[PDB]
Amino acid sequence: DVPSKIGTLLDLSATELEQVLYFSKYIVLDPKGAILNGVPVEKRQLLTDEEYRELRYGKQETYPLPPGVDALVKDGEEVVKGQELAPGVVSRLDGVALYRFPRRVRVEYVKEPKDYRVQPHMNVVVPEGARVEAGDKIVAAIDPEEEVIAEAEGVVHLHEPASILVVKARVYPFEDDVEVSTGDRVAPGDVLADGGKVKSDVYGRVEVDLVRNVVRVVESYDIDARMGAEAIQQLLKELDLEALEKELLEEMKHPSRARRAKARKRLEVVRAFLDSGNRPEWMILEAVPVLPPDLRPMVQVDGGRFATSDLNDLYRRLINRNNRLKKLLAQGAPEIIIRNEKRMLQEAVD
Amino acid sequence: STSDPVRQYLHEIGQVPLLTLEEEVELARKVEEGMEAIKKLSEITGLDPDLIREVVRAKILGSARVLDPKTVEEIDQKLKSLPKEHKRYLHIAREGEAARQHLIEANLRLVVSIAKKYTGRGLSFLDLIQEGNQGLIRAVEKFEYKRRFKFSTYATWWIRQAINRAIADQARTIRIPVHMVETINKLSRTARQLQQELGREPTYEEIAEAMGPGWDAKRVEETLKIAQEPVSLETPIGDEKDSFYGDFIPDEHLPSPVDAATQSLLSEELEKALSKLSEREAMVLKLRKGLIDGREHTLEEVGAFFGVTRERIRQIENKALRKLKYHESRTRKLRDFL
DNA sequence: CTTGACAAAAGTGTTAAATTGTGCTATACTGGGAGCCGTCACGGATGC
DNA sequence: GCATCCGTGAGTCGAGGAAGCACAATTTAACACTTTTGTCAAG
Repeated sequence: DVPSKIGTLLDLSATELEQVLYFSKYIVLDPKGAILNGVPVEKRQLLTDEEYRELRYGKQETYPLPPGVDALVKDGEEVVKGQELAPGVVSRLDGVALYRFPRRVRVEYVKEPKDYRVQPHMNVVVPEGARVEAGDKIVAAIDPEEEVIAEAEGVVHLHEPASILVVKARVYPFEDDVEVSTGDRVAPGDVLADGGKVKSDVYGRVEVDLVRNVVRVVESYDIDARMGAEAIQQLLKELDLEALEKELLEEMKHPSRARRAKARKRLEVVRAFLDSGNRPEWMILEAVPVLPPDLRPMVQVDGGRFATSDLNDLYRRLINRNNRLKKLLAQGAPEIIIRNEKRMLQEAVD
Repeated sequence: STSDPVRQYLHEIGQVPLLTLEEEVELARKVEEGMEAIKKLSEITGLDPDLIREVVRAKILGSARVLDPKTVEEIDQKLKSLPKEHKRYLHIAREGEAARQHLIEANLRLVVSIAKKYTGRGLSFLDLIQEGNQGLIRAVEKFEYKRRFKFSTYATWWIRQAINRAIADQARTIRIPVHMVETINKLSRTARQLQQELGREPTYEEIAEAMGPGWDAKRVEETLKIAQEPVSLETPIGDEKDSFYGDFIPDEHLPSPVDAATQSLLSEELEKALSKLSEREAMVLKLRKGLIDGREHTLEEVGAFFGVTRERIRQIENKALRKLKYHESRTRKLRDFL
């Protein structure tokens, strides 16, 4: 309803409100010391999906090497932007380079560059440059008949990666048990493993690689950004109408007529809530009233046929979508699915 | 498109690259390994396997998701207090839980391709996609990579099943059980085949014969009567949309002014007729016929109020009923109400 | 007013159908589909 | 100032009314029996 009451109180444009309410952009509620492109992130800032993903999960990219070729970089070596990983592929961000699926493992027996072939249904169980005593497993497979083990002692070398993963992270080697787990979030100075011998020096998401027995901290921030009416209700609950009115009144003395014209429009809405006793967050619905059944009847006509009102169909859609969202939340469904369900629930209420 | 929910959803699912053969196998193996690791964790700590998986899932999904968080943090700490050999299963559980999320997110195009073939059957395109997504989540739970079958071959079964069950459960205002929905669909197919073979609409006898044993013309007709959707009360009638079905349907629940008055007139006349009776005879009839408390009392219950035996109450009521009959005959002021 | 037969008149309790809810299929399948189009007034809001 | 956009408004009565199956779980139906209730004649 132009001009929107929610937008006027929160100072959001018609487009900005729609983007948040229908899950197109994020709105920052707690930057958590997040920096985006060299600038600190500030509260009430709108983030696109790519910006949120970069801030919340970091920067990484996978480059598929052509079959047969061998990369010019080793597993676990830092790269810079523009560096050539393989003979024909060049990275676009600096970070740790990781072999995704090594197609050939070349062990060096001591008495001998024996080689073994790696297939998609097989996975290597040892890191690069590892000494293998005669008998230890090297490449695992579904069928033990094709499983690969080491006849004698040697050094395992991995070659021919299926693709190269460039991840902006910090690699922390460890020897004893790690005090963190995959998915945990850490801040500088937090202990990672070995009783404080290894500690985080940057924000990020901690992921433990047991094959490489290292701790990777994917540089990222624990920023609090949300979409939909849950974010808007968070802003509307935080409003101090007393404080907002005082600021608006001060801006009512600005020389410009447009500034005072806008301030009057905002303060008229602020005054309405202050005088009536209503709360701004009541403009977001948590419980939806249901009309009495006799005002939306499902009646049997003289011929025995049933006639019903349109409100029953609109209620059924909202209930079906609400129930489905509860099931998806109980299943721990990915964020993409949940966002679609929440966006559909908002539309069903509308 | 901000205005188009479907275009917005397609763009979002297009931001996750498709999985290759090697990528799919590792994700499936990690999911399989994580579930085995979770089962071992429950055995070692004795905790409920569901609780362990929920705690692991909460840690992976992060703090952006609304058992309170403190209990999760407590179970997380207890798991992390295990020795290194037992912490290895916790690491495997976390990796497997993350793999489950990426395997699901990478196959959201598969549901859309399957779901576009089910439109026009009562559910909207986005409703079909979300129901299909639920089958895709179920497929990841049961998919077995040891069999060397690709994910789409096994997942397509669950995606279709979820969409079809959703249609059977949500496509009608008056829900018909799934088994009855199957009967309706089969009957429509049989009639359509007969119609294209007889060069006309088949009768119930032809449809019943083609359906098989246990079917007759009566059953075919009752099933067709069962499958009639309600009509909208707001459907327009006429070229100018100012009249609707609801404007022509009378209300037959509330009594009419004429019905209410005749009920009140009868009560007044019956009250006067009961005046000619004795003080106790009127009470007996009013108690037995439910003219006082609203509900009929019995001879024994009536006797309980008055302290008389069951047989006597029956006779006194009968005499009073005979009295009233005599009065009515001599006046005939109460026969019109019958 | 009782006082004992009586008989349905009704209710309680199992049991077996009949109905209904639910899980499951293993070649590989991976981003939709329908508008299309002859009116004219006003505010009011924003793109600036 | 300014276009361009969207949103709201445009007479009254009347007459026309597309899986299939398996199996488990729940509900409905049909007995069975006992337990009121209603009459009876008395007494």
